[PDB]
Formats: sequence, structure tokens, C-alpha cells
Amino acid sequence: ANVQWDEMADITGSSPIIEVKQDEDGSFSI
Amino acid sequence: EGVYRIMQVGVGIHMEGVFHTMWHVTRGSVICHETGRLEPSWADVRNDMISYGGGWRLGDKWDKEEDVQVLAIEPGKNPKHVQTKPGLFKTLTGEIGAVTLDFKPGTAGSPIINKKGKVIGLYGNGVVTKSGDYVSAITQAERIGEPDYEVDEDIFRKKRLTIMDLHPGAGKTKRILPSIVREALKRRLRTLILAPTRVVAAEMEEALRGLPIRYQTPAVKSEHTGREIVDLMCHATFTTRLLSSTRVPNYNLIVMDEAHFTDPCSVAARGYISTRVEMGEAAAIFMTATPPGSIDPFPQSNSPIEDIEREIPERSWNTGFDWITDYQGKTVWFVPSIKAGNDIANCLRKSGKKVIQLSRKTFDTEYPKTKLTDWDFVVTTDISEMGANFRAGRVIDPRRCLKPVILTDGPERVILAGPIPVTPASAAQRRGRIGRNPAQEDDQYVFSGDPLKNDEDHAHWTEAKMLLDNIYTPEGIIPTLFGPEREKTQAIDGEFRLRGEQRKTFVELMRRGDLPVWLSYKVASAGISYKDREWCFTGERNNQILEENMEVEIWTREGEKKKLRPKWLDARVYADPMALKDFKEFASGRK
Repeated sequence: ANVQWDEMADITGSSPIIEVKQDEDGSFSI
Repeated sequence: EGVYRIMQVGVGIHMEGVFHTMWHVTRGSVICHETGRLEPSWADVRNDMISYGGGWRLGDKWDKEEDVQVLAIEPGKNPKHVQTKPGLFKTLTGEIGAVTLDFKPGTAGSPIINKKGKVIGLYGNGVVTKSGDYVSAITQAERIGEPDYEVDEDIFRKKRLTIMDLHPGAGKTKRILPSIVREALKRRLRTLILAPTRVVAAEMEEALRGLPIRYQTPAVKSEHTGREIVDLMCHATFTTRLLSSTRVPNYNLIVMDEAHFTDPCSVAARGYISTRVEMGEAAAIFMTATPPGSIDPFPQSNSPIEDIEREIPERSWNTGFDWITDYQGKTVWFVPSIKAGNDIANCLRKSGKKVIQLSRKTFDTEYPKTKLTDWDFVVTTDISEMGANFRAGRVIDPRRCLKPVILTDGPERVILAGPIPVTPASAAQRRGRIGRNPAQEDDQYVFSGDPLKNDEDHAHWTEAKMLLDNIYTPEGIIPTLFGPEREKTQAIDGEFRLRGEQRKTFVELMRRGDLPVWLSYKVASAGISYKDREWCFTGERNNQILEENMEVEIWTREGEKKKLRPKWLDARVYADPMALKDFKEFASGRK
């Protein structure tokens, strides 16, 4: 398991703009 | 060394001999692998990540057009690379990219690849969209850590002194000092290591396991072996050997730890060491966060500190200060004296708090309790400013202390002026007990008042001078105070020099009699023999010593009742019960 890119990888994912509320204790919100 | 499976709850990358992962997985503990090497070095929570082993080591970001794919080393499954077009998560500080991949809890920490090459970010942290489906931000450390350390060279050049200063992170004992000693042994140097206290010296031995380290006791005036080892001793041990031995090793490398210590023996040590460097006969290293040429009470730290300024109890309180006891973590509290300490500690236990008290003479036998026992508070004098480490989250520092002062107006005497404000350096050291370990709650340094810079009336500078010019060397050379600390006293060099039996009595008064330097000097420079204890009773009416509001009387060595009434009055011999007990043992002629 090395840092090797895979060309046979699957393509997915929408790319929307997301207004996020970030905080210290946790991770992210809205 | 590529990638691993943190156990799965998370995933890490093994680059740079350091381990990269996140705080929310496995908290802040150790990962068990062969040969070990696993412990928190850096942490962040806004950017959820705990890089450890080294500072960090992940380079470059993803820009805004490059497609980024994510590794999927998940529990129970195989690594499955998945290409995606990175989205964008707009925050208040700045918009960072956010990929949208469907994964199950436990695969957090998987690497993402920069189109073609190495890791560009760390997957495993995001938020769920109630309307949408899935999302995870491209969180990555920026910028990188230090990362590690390597030794410079004129550090070992004869005729050079090196002041190595940095905050209580920082590795001066666990990674820096052994790196120096190891490099010293390679160059076959007669190396000396100086610690402020015996317990700090103990921490050095563990940090220097595997190296020829020989701890030197003050019960021995000198020890030489043909075998090439490194001497480890307390500052005071070094000074007493300089006073009691002719066989003084000409160390070519001297390393003083906690070189800010203002104890008369430590200052004198810095005076001697500095002189040996000037002779081009040795190299010196002074390690301290607050060197004499600094006045910052709020230095850097390797973890965020919440500096809080508010009113702090000087004695017993009854109402008002709910914040003191409502705190549910461990607290270290600095008091100006043992008397003040007891008054504070007694009120704390009334609230149901486990309190351990610390002082100079009780340090060796009480400090280990601060590690084994679960405790709520630690009440301490200014002794913890030197290498004392605690697992606490809060420091309460009134910034008050006691200062020995030699009064010249009339008959010379030493008083313990105070409680007076501490030095800017002292306040920094008290503060530096916290902010060492990355915790989810930033450490709190609760303080009161401002530090005072001027401490030129401190008795220790004069006492250090008395110790210095009684150290003889391959002359014509007079040992003087270390540069910065030289202006602290107006005393002319060598003016405290004694000869032969007077100098001998002076040393024994300190070592065998446990008397302060100033007091030992006054007696010895008076011509009084060591075993003669009649000066302890031939003092003025005002020189009467009190003990719990009553005039102290002592049964002499012959069997006679006399009032403890010294000719010279040093307040440090009757300051606290343990000090007074020892002095009464001396005046009786029992030691």
C-alpha cells in the first residue's frame, strides 16, 4: 500500500459550493 | 514504510519516520508496532490532525483544477482507489476543497493522491448533507513542522559559549541533550552535564540510557576513571567540588541545563564555566527558555495557552473564588513560601481536593507523589521553575515570591523580603509548566499582577561572588560572574577571598553545617572554628530567634540551657520548621 496513483480508478462525485460552519471542538457544519 | 491500518478505527501514512493521522481517532496515545517509536509530537483541531514522531511532512496542496483521488483502505476490505472532481467547502478563514466519497466510519485517515505523485491531503473528516448524500473536506497540514534536529559545530569549539534557548516544548532533554552527548562522545570529549536538582538529573539518566553516564555524588570530592564516561551532577555538586578538590577535571565540553537557576551555586557555576571558556580550554552550552537577557513573561509554547488575568487568593478564602474549585482538571499553584502554601492547601482540602505540597527540602520525596497519585492540586514554591514536569491543565500564579536581601544599614543581616513580585523570567517558567501536551482543552495560565525586572538587591548575586573568588585555578586568573549577570553586583573581584583554614571552615560550614553562604562567610571570615558554636548565643537582643511565637532555647553540647540568639542573623535558617530544626541541631553541636 504505497503512494501509487491508479488510472483504473472509478470516477464519481458532484462538485457543489458548500457554505460550511467550522468549529474548534469538532469538524464541520452548515 | 508506506501505509498502515491504525487499530480498524483509522488509517495512517508512514512517511518521514513520522505518523500522520487525526485527533478524533485513537485520541492521543501510542500505536504498538515492533521497535516502537510512537508518541504525540504535534496536534491541531481546527485542522483535525495529530502528526507525531516529527512535526509534519506533507507537501503541496491540490490547487483548484487538479482532479484528486482517494485511497480506500477500509476495515475488512482491500485498498480501492477512487477518482473524483474535488468540490469546495467555503469557511470563514478560507475556502478549502471538499471531495464527496461514500465511505463507512473507520476508514478515516486514508491518503489522497495529487493526480500523479504523492499524497496531497488527508481524507476522513467532513459533514453530512441532509438533502445531499456525502462530503469530506480536503484537510491538510499547512505548513510543515520543524521537523527534527541536528547539532551545530562551533558548539564544540573551544572558546565558545552557546546559549540554547527555547520554550517548554521542546526536547532539550529527551532529544536534544542526548543528540549532543552522542556527538560529544564521537569527538572523544571530556563531557560534563549539570542538572539543577537530583530528580531532574534522574530524568536525564532515563533520557540518556545506553550512554556512558555516571552520576556524581557530592559526598565525593572528585572521581576519575581511565574509561571515557560523561559526568552527570547537580549544579551545587559542581561548585562544592571546585571548593573542596584540587583534582579538578578540565572538561572540554560543559552542558548546563536550566541555566537560568539563580541559586548561588548555579550562578557561581556559570561564572567558573564562562571563565574556562575564556581560557579557550572548554566549550559550554547553557540550556534555558529564559536566558538572563530576556524579559518575556508569556513565551511561546507547543500548545495554546489561555492567559487569564484575575484576582488570586493570597491566603484563606471562604466565598467568591468558585472558579478555583469548579475547575475539574489538575492545577499547579505557585506560592511565595511554605507558610503561605499550608494556608492555601488547608483551604483546598476543605473543598474536597487532593493536595500535594512541594518545597526545596521536600522536593525529592514529594515530587514522585505527583506522578503516582491521582491529585487535584499541587501547591509549590519557586522550586518547580527548574525542570519540574506535571500532568496538569492549569497554573495559578499570583506571581509573588520571597527574596533574600542583605541589609547593610547597621549590622549586616539577611532578611527574606516579600511577598514581592517575581522576575519576568520566573513568571515565564511558572507558566511553562503547562501548554506542553496537546489537549482538547487549551491549558490555562491564571495569573495576577505584573513581574518586576530589578532584582539587584538579591542576596544570591553577592553569595555567588563569595563562592566564586574562593575557587582557585591555574592562575593568574580570577573567576568572575557570567557576563549578563555580572552587573547584578558592585562587588570588587576577589574581595571575598579567604585563605587556608578560614577558606576551609567556610566550605565545611556550608557542606557539613548546612548554613547559607552569607552566614557561613561571616562566621568563617571572623576566625571562628567550625566546631565552635558559641556565636549562636552571643548575639544582640534583637537577634533572638522565634519559633511559633516563643523564644527558642537550646540545650548545648555540654548540657547548658541557652537562648538561640546568633551574632549574625540570616533569616533563612529559621524561615521554615525544617530549616529551623536543622539550625538548632547545629547550634547544639550535634553535627
